[PDB]
Amino acid sequence: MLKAVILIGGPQKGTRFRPLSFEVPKPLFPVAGVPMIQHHIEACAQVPGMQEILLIGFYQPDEPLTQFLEAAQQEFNLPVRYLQEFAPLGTGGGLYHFRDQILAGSPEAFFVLNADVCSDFPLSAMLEAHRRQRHPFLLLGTTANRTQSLNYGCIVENPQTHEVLHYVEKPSTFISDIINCGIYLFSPEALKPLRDVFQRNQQGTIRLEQDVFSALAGQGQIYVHLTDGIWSQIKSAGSALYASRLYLSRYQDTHPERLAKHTPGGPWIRGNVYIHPTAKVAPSAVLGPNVSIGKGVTVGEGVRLRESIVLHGATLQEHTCVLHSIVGWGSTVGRWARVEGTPSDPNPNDPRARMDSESLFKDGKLLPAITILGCRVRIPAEVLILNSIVLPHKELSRSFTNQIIL
Amino acid sequence: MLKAVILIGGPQKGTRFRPLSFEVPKPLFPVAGVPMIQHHIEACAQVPGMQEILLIGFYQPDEPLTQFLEAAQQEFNLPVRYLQEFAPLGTGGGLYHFRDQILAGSPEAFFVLNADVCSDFPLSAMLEAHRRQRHPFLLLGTTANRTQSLNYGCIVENPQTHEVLHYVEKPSTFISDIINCGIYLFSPEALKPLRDVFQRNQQGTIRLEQDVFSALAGQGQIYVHLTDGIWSQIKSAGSALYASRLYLSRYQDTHPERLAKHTPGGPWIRGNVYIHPTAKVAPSAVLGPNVSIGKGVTVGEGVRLRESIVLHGATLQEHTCVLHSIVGWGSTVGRWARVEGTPSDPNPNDPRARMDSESLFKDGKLLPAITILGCRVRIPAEVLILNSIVLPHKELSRSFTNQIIL
Amino acid sequence: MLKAVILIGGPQKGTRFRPLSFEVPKPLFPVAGVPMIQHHIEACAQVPGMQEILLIGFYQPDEPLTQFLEAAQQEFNLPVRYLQEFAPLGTGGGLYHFRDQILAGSPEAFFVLNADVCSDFPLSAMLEAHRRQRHPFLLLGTTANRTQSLNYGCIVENPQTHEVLHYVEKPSTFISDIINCGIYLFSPEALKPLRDVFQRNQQGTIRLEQDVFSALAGQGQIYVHLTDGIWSQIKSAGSALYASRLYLSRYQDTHPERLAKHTPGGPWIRGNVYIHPTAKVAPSAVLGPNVSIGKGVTVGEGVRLRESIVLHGATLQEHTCVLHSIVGWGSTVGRWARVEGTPSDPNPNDPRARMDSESLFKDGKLLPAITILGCRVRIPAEVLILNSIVLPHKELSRSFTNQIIL
Amino acid sequence: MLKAVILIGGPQKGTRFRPLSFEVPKPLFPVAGVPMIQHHIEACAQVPGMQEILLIGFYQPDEPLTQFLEAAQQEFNLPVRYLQEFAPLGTGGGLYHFRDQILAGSPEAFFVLNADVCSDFPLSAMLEAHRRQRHPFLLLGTTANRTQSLNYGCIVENPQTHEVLHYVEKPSTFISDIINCGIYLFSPEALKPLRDVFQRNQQAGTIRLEQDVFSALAGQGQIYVHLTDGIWSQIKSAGSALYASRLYLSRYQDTHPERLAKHTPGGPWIRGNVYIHPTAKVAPSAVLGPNVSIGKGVTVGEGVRLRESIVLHGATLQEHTCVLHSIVGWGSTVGRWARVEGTPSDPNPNDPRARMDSESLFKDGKLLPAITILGCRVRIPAEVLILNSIVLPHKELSRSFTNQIIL
Ligand SMILES: Nc1nc2c(ncn2[C@@H]2O[C@H](COP(=O)(O)OP(=O)(O)O[C@H]3O[C@H](CO)[C@@H](O)[C@H](O)[C@@H]3O)[C@@H](O)[C@H]2O)c(=O)[nH]1
Ligand SMILES: Nc1nc2c(ncn2[C@@H]2O[C@H](COP(=O)(O)OP(=O)(O)O[C@H]3O[C@H](CO)[C@@H](O)[C@H](O)[C@@H]3O)[C@@H](O)[C@H]2O)c(=O)[nH]1
Ligand SMILES: Nc1nc2c(ncn2[C@@H]2O[C@H](COP(=O)(O)OP(=O)(O)O[C@H]3O[C@H](CO)[C@@H](O)[C@H](O)[C@@H]3O)[C@@H](O)[C@H]2O)c(=O)[nH]1
Ligand SMILES: Nc1nc2c(ncn2[C@@H]2O[C@H](COP(=O)(O)OP(=O)(O)O[C@H]3O[C@H](CO)[C@@H](O)[C@H](O)[C@@H]3O)[C@@H](O)[C@H]2O)c(=O)[nH]1
Repeated sequence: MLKAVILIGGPQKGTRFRPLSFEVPKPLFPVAGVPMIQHHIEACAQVPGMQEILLIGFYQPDEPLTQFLEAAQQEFNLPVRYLQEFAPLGTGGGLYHFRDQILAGSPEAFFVLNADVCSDFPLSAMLEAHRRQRHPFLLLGTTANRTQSLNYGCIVENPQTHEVLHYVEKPSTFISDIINCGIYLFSPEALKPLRDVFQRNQQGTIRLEQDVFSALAGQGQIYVHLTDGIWSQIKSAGSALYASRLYLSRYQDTHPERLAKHTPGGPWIRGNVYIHPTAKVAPSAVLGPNVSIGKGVTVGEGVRLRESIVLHGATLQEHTCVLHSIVGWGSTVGRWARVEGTPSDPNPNDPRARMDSESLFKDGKLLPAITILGCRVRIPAEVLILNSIVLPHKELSRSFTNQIIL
Repeated sequence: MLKAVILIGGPQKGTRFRPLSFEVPKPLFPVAGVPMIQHHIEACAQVPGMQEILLIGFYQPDEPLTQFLEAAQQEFNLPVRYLQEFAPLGTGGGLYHFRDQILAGSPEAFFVLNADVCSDFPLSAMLEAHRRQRHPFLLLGTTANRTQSLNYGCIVENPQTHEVLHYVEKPSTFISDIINCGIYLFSPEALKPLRDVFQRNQQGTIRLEQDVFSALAGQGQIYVHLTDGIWSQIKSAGSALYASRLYLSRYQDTHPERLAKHTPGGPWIRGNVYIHPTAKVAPSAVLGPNVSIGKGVTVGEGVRLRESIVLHGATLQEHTCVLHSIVGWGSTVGRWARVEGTPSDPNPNDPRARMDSESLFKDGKLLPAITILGCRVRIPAEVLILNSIVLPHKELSRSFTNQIIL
Repeated sequence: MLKAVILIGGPQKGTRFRPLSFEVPKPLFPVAGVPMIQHHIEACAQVPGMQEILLIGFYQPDEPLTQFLEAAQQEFNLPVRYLQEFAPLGTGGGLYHFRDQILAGSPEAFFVLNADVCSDFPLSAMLEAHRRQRHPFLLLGTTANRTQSLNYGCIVENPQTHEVLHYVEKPSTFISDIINCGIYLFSPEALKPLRDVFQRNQQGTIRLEQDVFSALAGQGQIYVHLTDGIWSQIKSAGSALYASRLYLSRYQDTHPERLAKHTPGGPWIRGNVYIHPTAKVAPSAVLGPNVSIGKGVTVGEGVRLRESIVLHGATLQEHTCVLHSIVGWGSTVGRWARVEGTPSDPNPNDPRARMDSESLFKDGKLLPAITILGCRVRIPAEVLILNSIVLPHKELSRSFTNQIIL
Repeated sequence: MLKAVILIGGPQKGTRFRPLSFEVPKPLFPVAGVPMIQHHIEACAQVPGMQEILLIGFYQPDEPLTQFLEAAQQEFNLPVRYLQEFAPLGTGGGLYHFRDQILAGSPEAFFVLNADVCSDFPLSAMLEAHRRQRHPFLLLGTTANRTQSLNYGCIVENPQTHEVLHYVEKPSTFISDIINCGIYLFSPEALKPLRDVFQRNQQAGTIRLEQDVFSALAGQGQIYVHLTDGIWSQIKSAGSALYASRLYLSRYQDTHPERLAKHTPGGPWIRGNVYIHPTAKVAPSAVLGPNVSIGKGVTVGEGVRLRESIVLHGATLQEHTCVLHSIVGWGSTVGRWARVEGTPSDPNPNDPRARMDSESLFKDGKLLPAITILGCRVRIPAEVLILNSIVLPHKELSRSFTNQIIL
């Protein structure tokens, strides 16, 4: 018997992902058609013997969250429950504070998953290593580029014994090539170190990486497990496009019916394209690679979309070109209007990619990134939105280039 | 009998050059301690025979606005009402649509005041000139620079009879130096030409400057009353701060009990400083020139505040320096933290410089201006915020420079 | 060219519709599957030459209302605008205040409807009756029971010239059999008497029935039109069920595809039943007469529904019996539960029908009426709810009988 | 060092026997001028060595609750924290789930309080009688009527050793003459039996305190009683809220003699015990009867009679109104010559120990006459009578209603 704990953030952790997030929490953002935590829930429900799934966060319950829970319970034939912390307790304080709800039923091991990561989720292979070793902490890790590894948690391991010799969290200088994926496997004895940290804080927030993983490393408690599958973290609004591309390329092996076929009677389609069944697409339109269409989306007659997410309720009139952009809920694009962005993804393996910054401006000028359109944005006809971020419920009158429209 | 009509805007029409407040309406933004239209309401209540005050604008009636109306009605002992347009009808369209509510009671004349101007309001002088000549339109006029005049509406007049011979609205070329100040006096005959404009629109929305003033100019219907006192327009954040400086310097002649005295036992005050009675300022704090403190603000030990505006409920901890910045309500600044902005101001060599306002991006580069902190923004300890706009409900963790922090 | 003005109420008028008015506004409550003003809009759009439909009411434009406007414009190919009053101006004060928007384009005539009536809407026949006489006010009137006529406004008419000699609004004692149907037809200078009332109020709210109709009665200005078609008014929660019965019986003449077919595969159907296409009904279920089913409704095995409205999102489990009840949005009825009401139709021809007081209690006992279940009300298994009103977001544990659950 | 735990409820678990507060949460409803739990917090401030106050309950945190928390924190010089359960965990499950936050700082004993009781709060006397024997559970208990004790939880006590031998929760038959107050004193080891109950459930983690812990440990030397004679009623419905406001206003003359309004011949006429907020503007022709509370910003007109009422903040009574036995919600307006009346059931006058029972809305399928509730922003027109009636919020009336619930 195993269960899974998905750490979703609160409303403050979603402020980095703020322009898109006003309408819905960051874990309920539709990445490649389905919500972000739904990939985690589905990959946990595909594991044999999963009894329950608990979501630990400090979001207040509203209709999006509980509607998602009521949908996912009947979809995956599993109880999906939401435990709410009273305060922001850190990454590990929420795991320790709900220890009775986690250990209820006495599970043999429980997974712990960050909500922001888009990954392969090879939970079965981690389970087959964990049944071989039966050790308190198992960490999914992956190799990253030497300049990109400084932003993630670095793990120095011994290659023969698969054990964390050392752990440094977001180091200033180079430590190791392997990074922490943010997916862990916990034994039931793994709540015994966390408890000690709680006692040390009184003589009630526990950060899992900086307190548990750093001190426990090298003493035989923490073991690594390396995957070579796809991994990325969704920390910003423009990283959701790259994670959606990763999921749409992953979709061939898992869900071949989700990607749209070419359909020579219907709209021309190149690359991997997800189209929702409710979405009305004109047959004159062509959809380039890595494109997701939401439910109830009307796409006009002659429209080009490439590397773009069109959220649900949005409306694209005819003759428009949308490259590298996220069109929010109910947003309207007038005819002959181009909405462009420049490609930029975390891409830890790659050296060219600009690494994580909360800044967004280099020296008083906006960095080239993914164009975001918030909720209910009315773009007029024959107008260009290039490299630009538009706040919700804003109608534009002329063409904006490289600006944030407040 | 006279009433006065204040043209408060709508939410879309504000389109702030720097957003002084993301969550409160622009006409309720506290300039020099009291809300922006409370200056208009008070200067209108000083005029003899003022029966009523109307506010025309298409804001939806949120409880802050109605609560302000509750306060102002019993403060000035005048009925203050809010008439909401059904749609954005333009500057003069809302006057014509609500002609039955303004004309009821048969006023002798009625004022029309823009909500965004910060002025002397010499309404009695305009009333004396209007009682002398009884002409239908009276316009306040001010003298401006040759470069700065292209932003306002220029007025060419006959200098002897003080009648407008030509009017032009934001011209591309230089026309005249006198600018319209957004303060007018309307005789009851003056709703008759507006009606004429409405019929030409059928062959809804009437722009008062472009359709009434710029068409009837020279035909003996529009007269300009020149004036001398302080005038600025509250378009952006920096112009709001400069208007607050103008009102704090004006307070010496009218409300000497509003400015904080020197008070050697309490906190140090240089220059003109408004401190609310409910705000508790530590006696080691020193508040520089042109500083407004709101209700419930707890300015800590050792704080320096220069050229700032602190909204209600913000807390500043020990040893913090706040220069040229607007602090949103409920915001927390940690100890040794510095919030700085750049005062664009007005030229010191120009004879009549009117302090222009620029919309956030010079030529595709973000320009340095007043630092805006949103509502409930937590600035952490020992950190620097420089030339930044911080969106609400965001807790920072590192120093930011020349950035819009989403 | 004709126009049509529908006086939807405000939030003050929907209070007599409280259980169902907490979630949606009153004019958007679905009567016989479609919203209450959709019947008005479709019967006005079937009239040839109709240009525009205006809705006058002091509701705030919430996203349900604006979403209905956007949907109705593209459904009926007719522009539907919503003109919002600044204050509650009565039945005719809003018609006078928006006179320029109503008379825009010089329409030949414009209908005036009340949003709460449920009727045949024979606007074509009223137009043909209008075009011969060409009089300012054309009133629709029907025959009613002498007991029931004291609740509606009464019209004493001349049989020879079809003219209102006498009008009494809500009479104490009996005056005439004919009652006002709440549908009017207005000629262009019929707004000229209305203006006179405004001037008489200056020594501006205009009640249309008491100030205009009762004053102009007998002066040759008001004319009657007599109808035999179906008519009811929806003033209360239980009146919407009777109006749904009348509209489902009217559907056979106009929209025979909306009624559900008997269906060998489908649930046994007697009488008039509307089922939405998205709704899912088990084959063992049986839906009796006058039953409307909303979208997304899951009806379990062996359910019996008779004279009930099941709004959208509601789930009824197995073997449940529901009679004379209104099931709220997302309200859940557990298995074997019986939700029963007693029929209290308004029915102005019927002599023993109730007076439609808003009292709901006779002498401390709740009168038998329709069983309203609020929005998101969960009913447990094997629990009877008889003649009750359940407020929204409630969860019950035991059987209630003749009670308001607060 | 002590701390105190106040078990405020949640929205659903109340099931208010008369729906007094349609949008203000039940702990924050003002009883005798200040909020209902503030009387707890004030009393918990007077105990020496009191560190913290924890409010455990499953209301979502929003503006009225957190505004009250900030105001009470800066007023009483105490840290007041709100701990929120994820689900309704019941009376003892709240104390078990948040046990790390309760035991932090190692308190020597902690008080547990029901939030709906209006009481004397004799916390220091309980503390002395606890320190003499040092036992895990100490229960405040009072004497009650023989037929009225079936609503409360009854306690069978040994008179010599002051120990419970049998606790029954809301019994049908008669059990004992002593009832549980809802004020408890817990040892640090008092969380040790609670854990046992949690383990017994594993062979939503919800522990009812009174039915599991107290009815299991009874007669084993764990639970002891403390008998008091001071004032006690439980604020379950609206009528008991008026009676609790009366008890607190009569008790105010010892603790807070400055809160009751004086007779003040220059100001309004006052008989009985009246609380008047400083912001409230009352004309001098108004005469305010006994047991009347006035919230902040209330403008009471000329000639207004107010008897046995509670007027929440921002209400407006125009001239010549008469308001008896009713609760006027916040922001609501009553026009001139309008009479708003109710009927107070009270306690039996003959019975020697009679407490107010909070009857439900319906006696026998019919509405029983009780206190008149006006919701918030209710506009009562001029010259109209509301009698024994409940008006839902944001309603405008035009005629006189009697014995009705107006939706
Ligand atoms: N319950 C709870 N959950 C939280 C909290 N704070 C964050 N979470 C969730 O915890 C996960 C990570 O939290 P972060 O603090 O934002 O860490 P990070 O900057 O994203 O980096 C972590 O994950 C990376 C991979 O995504 C790792 O590479 C890195 O080492 C570290 O583990 C996210 O799902 C976040 O929503 C909290 O206070 N309480
Ligand atoms: N009711 C209503 N009011 C409006 C609307 N649009 C603007 N207002 C209000 O009308 C005032 C001026 O509107 P603008 O159209 O933005 O004028 P401007 O660019 O600011 O310049 C005007 O004022 C200057 C001084 O402030 C003048 O110098 C200039 O001539 C012009 O009149 C502002 O307070 C604005 O809030 C509207 O559609 N409806
Ligand atoms: N815009 C606006 N609409 C209003 C207002 N007040 C009422 N309405 C709308 O006006 C219509 C009737 O208003 P009532 O005042 O409640 O009249 P009534 O009790 O329904 O009786 C009227 O209608 C009956 C049939 O519906 C008639 O039988 C009767 O004669 C009378 O005309 C309803 O659609 C209501 O929503 C208002 O202040 N503003
Ligand atoms: N944290 C939390 N608190 C709760 C919960 N449910 C109720 N409370 C609070 O616990 C207190 C009592 O809970 P009840 O279950 O309603 O008990 P009761 O019917 O009022 O009777 C109790 O109190 C009486 C006197 O107040 C006692 O006579 C009786 O013995 C019993 O203890 C009230 O403050 C209630 O708000 C809950 O699920 N979680």
